[PDB]
Amino acid sequence: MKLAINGFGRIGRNVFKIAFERGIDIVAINDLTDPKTLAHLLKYDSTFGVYNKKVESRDGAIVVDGREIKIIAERDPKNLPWAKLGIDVVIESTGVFSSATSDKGGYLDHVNHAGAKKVILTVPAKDEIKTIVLGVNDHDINSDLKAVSNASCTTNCLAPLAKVLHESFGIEQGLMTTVHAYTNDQRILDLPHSDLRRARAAALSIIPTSTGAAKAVGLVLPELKGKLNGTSMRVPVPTGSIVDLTVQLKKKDVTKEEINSVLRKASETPELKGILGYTEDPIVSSDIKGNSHSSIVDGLETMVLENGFAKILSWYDNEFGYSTRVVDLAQKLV
Amino acid sequence: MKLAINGFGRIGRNVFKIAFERGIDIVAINDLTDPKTLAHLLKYDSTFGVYNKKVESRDGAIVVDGREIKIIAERDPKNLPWAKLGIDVVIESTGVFSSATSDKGGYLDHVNHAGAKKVILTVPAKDEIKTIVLGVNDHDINSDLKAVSNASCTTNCLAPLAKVLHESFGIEQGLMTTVHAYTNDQRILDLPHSDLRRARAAALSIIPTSTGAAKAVGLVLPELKGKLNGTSMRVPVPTGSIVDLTVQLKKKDVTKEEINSVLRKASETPELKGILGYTEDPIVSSDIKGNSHSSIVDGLETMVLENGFAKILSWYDNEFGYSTRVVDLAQKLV
Amino acid sequence: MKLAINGFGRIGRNVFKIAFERGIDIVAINDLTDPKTLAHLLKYDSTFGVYNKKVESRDGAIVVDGREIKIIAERDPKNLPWAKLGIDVVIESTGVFSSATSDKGGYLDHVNHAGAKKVILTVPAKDEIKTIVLGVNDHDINSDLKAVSNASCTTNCLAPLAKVLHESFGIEQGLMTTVHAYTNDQRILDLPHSDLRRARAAALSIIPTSTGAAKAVGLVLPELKGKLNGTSMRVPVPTGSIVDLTVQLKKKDVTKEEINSVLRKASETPELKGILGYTEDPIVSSDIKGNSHSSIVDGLETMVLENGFAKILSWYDNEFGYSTRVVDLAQKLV
Amino acid sequence: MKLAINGFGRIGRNVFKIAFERGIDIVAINDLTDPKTLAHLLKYDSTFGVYNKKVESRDGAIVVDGREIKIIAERDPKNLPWAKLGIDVVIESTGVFSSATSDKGGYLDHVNHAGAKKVILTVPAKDEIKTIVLGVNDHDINSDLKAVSNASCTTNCLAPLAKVLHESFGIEQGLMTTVHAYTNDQRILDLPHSDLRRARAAALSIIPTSTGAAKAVGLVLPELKGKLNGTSMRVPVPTGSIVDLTVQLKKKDVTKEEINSVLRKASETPELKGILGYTEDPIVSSDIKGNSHSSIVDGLETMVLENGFAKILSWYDNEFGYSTRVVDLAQKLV
Ligand SMILES: NC(=O)c1ccc[n+]([C@@H]2O[C@H](COP(=O)([O-])OP(=O)(O)OC[C@H]3O[C@@H](n4cnc5c(N)ncnc54)[C@H](O)[C@@H]3O)[C@@H](O)[C@H]2O)c1
Ligand SMILES: NC(=O)c1ccc[n+]([C@@H]2O[C@H](COP(=O)([O-])OP(=O)(O)OC[C@H]3O[C@@H](n4cnc5c(N)ncnc54)[C@H](O)[C@@H]3O)[C@@H](O)[C@H]2O)c1
Ligand SMILES: NC(=O)c1ccc[n+]([C@@H]2O[C@H](COP(=O)([O-])OP(=O)(O)OC[C@H]3O[C@@H](n4cnc5c(N)ncnc54)[C@H](O)[C@@H]3O)[C@@H](O)[C@H]2O)c1
Ligand SMILES: NC(=O)c1ccc[n+]([C@@H]2O[C@H](COP(=O)([O-])OP(=O)(O)OC[C@H]3O[C@@H](n4cnc5c(N)ncnc54)[C@H](O)[C@@H]3O)[C@@H](O)[C@H]2O)c1
Repeated sequence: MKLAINGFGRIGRNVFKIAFERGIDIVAINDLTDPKTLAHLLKYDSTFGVYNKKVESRDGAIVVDGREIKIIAERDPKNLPWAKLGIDVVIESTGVFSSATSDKGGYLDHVNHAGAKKVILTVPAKDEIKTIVLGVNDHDINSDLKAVSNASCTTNCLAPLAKVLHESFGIEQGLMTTVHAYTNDQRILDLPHSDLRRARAAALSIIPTSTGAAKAVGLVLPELKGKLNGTSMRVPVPTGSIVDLTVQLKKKDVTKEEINSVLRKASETPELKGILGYTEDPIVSSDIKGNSHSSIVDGLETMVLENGFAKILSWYDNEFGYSTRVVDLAQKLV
Repeated sequence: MKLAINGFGRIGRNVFKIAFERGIDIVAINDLTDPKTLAHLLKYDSTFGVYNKKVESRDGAIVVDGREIKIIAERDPKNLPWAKLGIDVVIESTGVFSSATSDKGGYLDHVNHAGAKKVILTVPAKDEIKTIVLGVNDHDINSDLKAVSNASCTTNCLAPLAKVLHESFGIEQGLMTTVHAYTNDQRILDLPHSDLRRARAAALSIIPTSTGAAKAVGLVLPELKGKLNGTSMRVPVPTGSIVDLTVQLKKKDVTKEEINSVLRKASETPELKGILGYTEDPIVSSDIKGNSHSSIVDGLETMVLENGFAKILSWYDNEFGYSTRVVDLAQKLV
Repeated sequence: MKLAINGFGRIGRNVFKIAFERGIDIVAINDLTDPKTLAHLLKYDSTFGVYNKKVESRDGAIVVDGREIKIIAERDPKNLPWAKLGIDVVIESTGVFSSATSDKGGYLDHVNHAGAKKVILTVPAKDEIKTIVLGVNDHDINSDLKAVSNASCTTNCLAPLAKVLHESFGIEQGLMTTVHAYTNDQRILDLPHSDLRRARAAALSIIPTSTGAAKAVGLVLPELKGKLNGTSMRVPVPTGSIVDLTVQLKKKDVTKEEINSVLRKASETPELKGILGYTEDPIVSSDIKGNSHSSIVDGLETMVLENGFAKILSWYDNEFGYSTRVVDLAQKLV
Repeated sequence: MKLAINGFGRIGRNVFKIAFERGIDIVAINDLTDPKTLAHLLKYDSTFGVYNKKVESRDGAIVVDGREIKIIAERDPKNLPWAKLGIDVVIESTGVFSSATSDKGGYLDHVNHAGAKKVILTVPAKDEIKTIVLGVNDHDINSDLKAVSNASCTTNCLAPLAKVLHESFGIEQGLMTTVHAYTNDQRILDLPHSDLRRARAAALSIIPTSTGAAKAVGLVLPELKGKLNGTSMRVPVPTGSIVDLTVQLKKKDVTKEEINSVLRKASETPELKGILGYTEDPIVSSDIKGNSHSSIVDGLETMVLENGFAKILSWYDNEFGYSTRVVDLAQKLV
């Protein structure tokens, strides 16, 4: 498989490392800067530490353990040399091309003009697109796909959890909060942003912001369309997040132990192993940094009242779990 | 009225500043250190800034704008000279005397052998104590009371919210999470703690921890006994917290606009003004720092799914709002 | 006088507040966004708190306590209507126009094409310009000036300190470090930046970065040209910084007491009162937040070895002290 | 070698992990808590991640990858069973026994009454003690030593650096600052502390604090006695620190490149390899997290003004580099 990455940022760089480790042929990276900057950011990661490979930069390329990866600095995805380079899958991780096509550009440009076979959009699309969450609607992948969204980090945490709860107990409806690490969409100090909350100094506050992630479960689990909604609180941690899901279940005599038992068992099945995890250790968000699961249920936190009213907490490394899924998905598309 | 403060910490010092500004006669402070240290901590507050008063220290006292306050350093409260000093109300804000008595003392030592007329415990009691949340069960205050708890900051945020929702719509059940500033009960870096989550570096992680604050709503709103529970997430901000309440209401056609409507109305009443606030500004936690309200509904976040299943978010400065309540309560007691 | 602000950022908004309080006629603000965003950022400051004034927005204006300030969104400073509006002084605080002229624009555009009388550049110029540091070279202010740099925050801390030490003891040479709050020039998480140090997650690390602030002392104190250099360390605080100055003095038997005595005396002189402060309180960076001085000597930190080898530490709020100087300077120009 | 650790904290646990990897027999840990808490802290580290070994707790013991280690909970070190357990070297890392003896115990209790053969004090002694900095005064180690201090993390950074500079160029005098991670000696929010600056919320400020680390260089390099002094600034990072050394050298025509060349060359010698490191990458503090060097010169930062007046910066993980030296020292003592 020949991979290209468009947007060598937090997701782009984690995807790179995970894919490189698997022996995938990463042919080219496109961003808006020079090879020296990209090589330096790849080598030294504030969140995850020092990359253990030999990293160099050259004219038009970075070199990783002797493997040379082409660097492009092309703002307009229509202009990318993907056919020339024989690109099988483009990872679209710039954050700025979440419509199919546009005046400034769109994710379908990678396939329709630039000549790549396939594109994975690393964010929910603003329009209609095949959306996959691994462990949830894997079956929806076929060989003829040209464009797929891997949804959001939060949907990837929430959808597997909701799938198991719905299949076991039935969800009538649910509301959620993600208490969520800050990201590069936010601001270091107060500065203009179209979202007036995200305008605010990110390491100084708990910052409410809207999320479509709970509604988006309906795209991958149609039975739950219209049944889930929620909100997000951006807090001052650099990575690591937690979904806090409050559900009304159809099983009106459901207990804490029954909920934890089905979640534990589900995490051990071949369909969800490595995707849904379960723990009973009293951990904190730092403990999940670099964890490849989409969703790790904190069993100690499960809380149940009468009549199927329940709260489930599930951890995820919003960068690393999600990036592993993007690579998992790339390999399945081929 | 003569006030003494036992434990001149985050709560003790805020209570001091609020009471002093009202002209209350603050007779003495007891802690475990010298007057120079207490004067310095009073003068320079990392969270709220420099105290705009002349602060002096001397042998056995501090002086604030020419008013002398005695400093005591007695670890066992049974030994405190409250009768001799004529103390009407002792504020018990050490964090270590949350039982009535023990082989190392308790909050009743203040009103039994030490001889103060009354004690406010600035935390829920580990045993049973008369518990008051202003704006909610003011009627329970009578001149015969000796010992009262002002409950927790979180209960002070939640209970007024619950009161209004219950009176307007009826509350079937609800679950909550507080996304909560770190406190001095936590650890700067990983260090032993009886709570293995609170053992962890407080500025580095989202840290789940149990809370009795939702169940405690039942102490002050007896109709809601058994109907609420929840959890806490401690996050890296030094003050400012938010209650995220997910509630099943009895009014099945309730809308978000209706919910915001009754909360906004309640905020303007004489019973709840100064206690329950309401905003529709897209604020963040740093904006509620130093706000004296117990509970500030974030109107933009209100959300209803189907059939009375609703989500409501409310801000509180866990130090400052709560400390104002402690002073308000002391004044009501006499 | 009629003031305009170009770039309503950290400096721009603080300059606004300080100027407004002085009754200065702030005619217009230019930035890159709408009035609602600008009003919201003025009202709610993560660093400094809630602006206690009635702040409103309308089409092409914000209103503060009933006073209307025009809002413009014009990227090219050549196109600004300063002549039409009668602007006496423009504050150039976008950070992107530090050359007099350029293809994209420069600070002189405000006067030569846009028709304002005078411009203050809120940063060192990349070219030759009149550079003023109040308390250091005030006499260089003449009524015919069209363009002036107020230098940097760090030069404003360092220059008055160097002036006093040089006048009293003589500086042979000096090296310095500023331990400095992060700024909007930095990144919330690792992201491309022309400076590979400033590319890194700003709240996560100590970040060395170059500074010309010590060389720049030579612009306002010619006797110290070529005599000072230094470096910066950006650290995870949102404002508040400290100069750490290590100097070789000409007085070879100079003592800590003598150094502190001249600094304390200088801080009480008409020339430097409100510019250079001196303290002997054991404070930390939070305590200088919102302080209007350019430089506050930490007297307890003064350290002297043999032969005039001395170390002096001086605090500054890099936003607020500097912003106060910008407004002082505006008033001196007219 | 039989090792015991007294004080299983940040240093004690890092020492444990390093020693464990080397096959050192860790016989016993003493602290003030139970085995579950110590096992939990060992397994989950907020700073360094999840420990990749099976960790279990039982009565009076923990087990690490099948190796059993005794857990003791004895406050007074004179009562420790070191003779009975055959302890060769005790690591004294509680932070509360920095005097040889007192009415509450001291470091010599380990070797006098408790009956260990040797004790390493992981801090400068408050009284006189044989002090070793590896890479500097190794020759001072002999078989007759009963009690030694490994000095401080800052002395371990500064001393190897000063050694090379003095050998190559001669040091006349020097002054330094360490910009330094917070530690458990500090406070999460403002709280009493005998050091009024260390009393202040650790993650909210730059906090000046005194240090004997530069003067202590004279203990391990007698030619530099009385020639160095310095101060510390505690800043909001959990680990990772940097020494900023301003030094007057004897070679008056020395250049930045010359300084860097001797430092680079010294870092490759058998005496200093693994102790003194050298880089020319534009790194930040997060990048030295988990680095085992005592001192890593930041070559890009090296600066020379005139006449041998120079500035050198060197990184250190104050926890991990120092803890590696402690283990190195333990092995050299036997
Ligand atoms: N960070 C997370 O936790 C996370 C998780 C899941 C999904 N996502 C999604 O992934 C996407 C990227 O997120 P991120 O956090 O990596 O962002 P980021 O800001 O760290 O990286 C974006 C990168 O794309 C580059 N870029 C911008 N415009 C470009 C263009 N026109 N052409 C080429 N390169 C361009 C930027 O220089 C930058 O390197 C976003 O859509 C985000 O919503 C993020
Ligand atoms: N911080 C908050 O947000 C908050 C809010 C509501 C209630 N509370 C409660 O208020 C109490 C105090 O909390 P805090 O955050 O101010 O704690 P803190 O640790 O900041 O202050 C405790 C103070 O009491 C002193 N002290 C300890 N033992 C003492 C003794 N035996 N005699 C006299 N003084 C002693 C300490 O020296 C310290 O000054 C706790 O019960 C806490 O749960 C805290
Ligand atoms: N923040 C400090 O500590 C500090 C201290 C002294 C000097 N300065 C200097 O002041 C300047 C501003 O710094 P800041 O920290 O306020 O930056 P900031 O990023 O907070 O503000 C910059 C503002 O200018 C606006 N802007 C950008 N391009 C523009 C354009 N073409 N036209 C109109 N507006 C535009 C941005 O939207 C933003 O609102 C910089 O030159 C900086 O070096 C900063
Ligand atoms: N953290 C650093 O960067 C660093 C670097 C070099 C040296 N040091 C020194 O190492 C020592 C330990 O520092 P730390 O940061 O690990 O401290 P820490 O507070 O993390 O750990 C101290 C441990 O000792 C335990 N303890 C306290 N009193 C005890 C007693 N009487 N008996 C048994 N155990 C007791 C505590 O429970 C705790 O687990 C200090 O002397 C410190 O100055 C620290």
